[PDB]
Amino acid sequence: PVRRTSRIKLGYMIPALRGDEIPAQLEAQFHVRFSNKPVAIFNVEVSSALYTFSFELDED
RNA sequence: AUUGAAAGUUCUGUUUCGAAGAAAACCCGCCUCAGAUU
Repeated sequence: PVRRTSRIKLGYMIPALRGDEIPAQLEAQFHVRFSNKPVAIFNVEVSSALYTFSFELDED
């Protein structure tokens, strides 16, 4: 085996836990596809947060 | 350079079509700004 570690390090994107409130929400939205011969429904989760992330790179 | 090193759960879809808060009803019946002055 041969190995080579990545030169760029990235971490998870998590909203800031600042103060006593978490500024993030998550709701479910309902969507329909229209057809002329019914015999057509799906749901998707949407969010809105305040994200923060940090990274490292070694150009040397 | 660490049971570490390499990995997108991603692509495609209308909550649409139609339906007058409408008809009836007096705010109204009585009252002085009046007597004195070059």
